[PDB]
Formats: sequence, structure tokens, C-alpha cells
Amino acid sequence: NELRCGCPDCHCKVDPERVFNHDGEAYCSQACAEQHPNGEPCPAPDCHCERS
Ligand SMILES: [Zn+2]
Ligand SMILES: [Zn+2]
Ligand SMILES: [Zn+2]
Repeated sequence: NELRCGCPDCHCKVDPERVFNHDGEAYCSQACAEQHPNGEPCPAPDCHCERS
């Protein structure tokens, strides 16, 4: 009943209509969804994820 980012390290604003689905989980952006492949940051407020 709550739509949040899949990244367990980052609390990002997820768009209910533009949500990136991955592994059955919801993501704010492709960045967190793809586990950040080549250093792609997410549109998070202050952001946290810098790993992987
Ligand atoms: Zn995110
Ligand atoms: Zn992330
Ligand atoms: Zn982030």
C-alpha cells in the first residue's frame, strides 16, 4: 500500500505512472533499478546509493 524505491539504501520519490519495475520491485529511476551499472545517480532528494 506504499510505493517506495527498490533501493534499500535510498529513499527516492517514485512516480506511480513512470515507475521502473525490476524483479517485481518498484524503482524511482532506472539507476536504482539496474543497481547503478556505470555510475548512474537517481533523482533522490539527498541520495545515498554510491555502491555497485
Ligand atoms: Zn531510487
Ligand atoms: Zn540507488
Ligand atoms: Zn540514490
